[PDB]
Amino acid sequence: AYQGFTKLGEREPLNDIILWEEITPTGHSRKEYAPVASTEYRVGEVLKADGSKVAAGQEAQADSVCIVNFYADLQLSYHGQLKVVGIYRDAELKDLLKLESGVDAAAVKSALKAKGIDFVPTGL
Amino acid sequence: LTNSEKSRFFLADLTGEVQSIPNTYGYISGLGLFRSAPQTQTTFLMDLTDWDISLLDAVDRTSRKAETSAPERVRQISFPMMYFKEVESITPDEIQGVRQPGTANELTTEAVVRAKKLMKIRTKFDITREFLFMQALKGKVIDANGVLYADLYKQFDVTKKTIYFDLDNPNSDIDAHIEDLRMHMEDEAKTGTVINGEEIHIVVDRTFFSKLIKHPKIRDAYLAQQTPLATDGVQAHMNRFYYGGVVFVQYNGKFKDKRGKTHTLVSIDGVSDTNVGVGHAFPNVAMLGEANNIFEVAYAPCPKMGYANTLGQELYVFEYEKDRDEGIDFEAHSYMLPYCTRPQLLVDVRSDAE
Amino acid sequence: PKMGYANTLGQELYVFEYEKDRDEGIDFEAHSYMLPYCTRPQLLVDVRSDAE
Repeated sequence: AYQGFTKLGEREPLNDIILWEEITPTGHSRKEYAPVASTEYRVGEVLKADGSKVAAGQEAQADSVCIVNFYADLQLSYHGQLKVVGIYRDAELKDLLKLESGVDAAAVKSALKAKGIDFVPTGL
Repeated sequence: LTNSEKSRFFLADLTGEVQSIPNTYGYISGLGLFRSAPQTQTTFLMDLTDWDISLLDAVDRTSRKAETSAPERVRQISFPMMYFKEVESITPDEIQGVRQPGTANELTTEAVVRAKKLMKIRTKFDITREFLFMQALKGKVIDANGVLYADLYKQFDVTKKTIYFDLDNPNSDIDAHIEDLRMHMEDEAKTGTVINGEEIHIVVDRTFFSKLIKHPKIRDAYLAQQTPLATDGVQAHMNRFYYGGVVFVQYNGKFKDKRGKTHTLVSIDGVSDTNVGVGHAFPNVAMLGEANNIFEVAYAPCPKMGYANTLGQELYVFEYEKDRDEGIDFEAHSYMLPYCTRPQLLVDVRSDAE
Repeated sequence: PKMGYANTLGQELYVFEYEKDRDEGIDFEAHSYMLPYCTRPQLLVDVRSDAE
């Protein structure tokens, strides 16, 4: 449509998944990842130890839940931080996870529970 | 009046404590050329406008004329920031039974400990601020850990200029290098008119100054001003040299880090040779007052409740009480990034030759 | 089951305000302990449109 319609875009998810975490003077249950080149991060995605998304099968070495919106094209993040931050130690988060196609949700949930993260059932 | 050295029954008097606070260099911070520009966001944008003027040719009165000049170009850029956080705590074990040094029998109170810790924290933040200011004078603002935050030259599309003095050559034209530097600063800043209220101030280390002052073409002028009639936080009466409308302030400031690696303030990245001198030249626009938009530092709010979307301050000291009266927890935050709006005026001078 | 409220008359809904330490935000909780019942369930008759 010449201009029948223009879609300006959509707003990225906000960092509201965190419900309870061990609040300490330093960063407890919060780890910094060096962003993987040409990789875009969002809130709720599950990360590996190296800093990449867990993929079908790779679901037992799940390491953290990303809580930032990183843009791979500008290499800065939502808040202008040049790092990727995710909750890895004991904490409580909503059930809003971005799992890459094929990922078993139960396996990553069990891995994060073993590492100390508990997921509160979230309504729709 | 306290207990003697070898006897508990005889008395001796205590006269004070001698403090050994380390060197806190504050030359650039003391200059006041970095205006503070706090805002309410984690990222700020700036608009760049460019002008161009040409001489207009004569025309006839009895015909017409012409002169449409051309328009300006407007483009804008973004900017990240640096976050610094310091953690400290106070416990009764640091108060119970401990006497204040320099006092015979006065115990230490919580106020004294808090004041000491706050003074140490503010000193650490001032040291970091001075380091970042000197980094910004280099045109690349790099954190002490080595992570780059803002490359001014790439963002402003300006090529960094370096001047090789070649001070080891007995017949090196020092005047030529000084004039080349001065013309580069004059041609590159396009502040129109307002510029260098004062001189082109060159901040050099000991090696560059020592090699410069002994040059045969310069020694006569240097010895001319070794006369009493002709402002650091540590090194009072710093070495200074005036030649060709240019000042050669010597600044031997340095700081350590967590890893124990000395961070010399005046250094070029990659020149590890001790036989070559390093200097940085910048225009002293500190007297411009509110019109000094060339050098600025921005502050942003801390990520705590009640401070979001608020103007940032330079330090954010927070006091928290531990559970069951176990002690007091402290937190000092600073979300700042210094930058230069005209990086073409930042030029490095080397004592070697290209 | 919060304190203060032991052995008291129940309410429709409880809303509680809790502050995270170190100014990390605010917590909210909502509780309700209820059960609807009918003492004569025989009087609740179902109705269908098809044939038995």
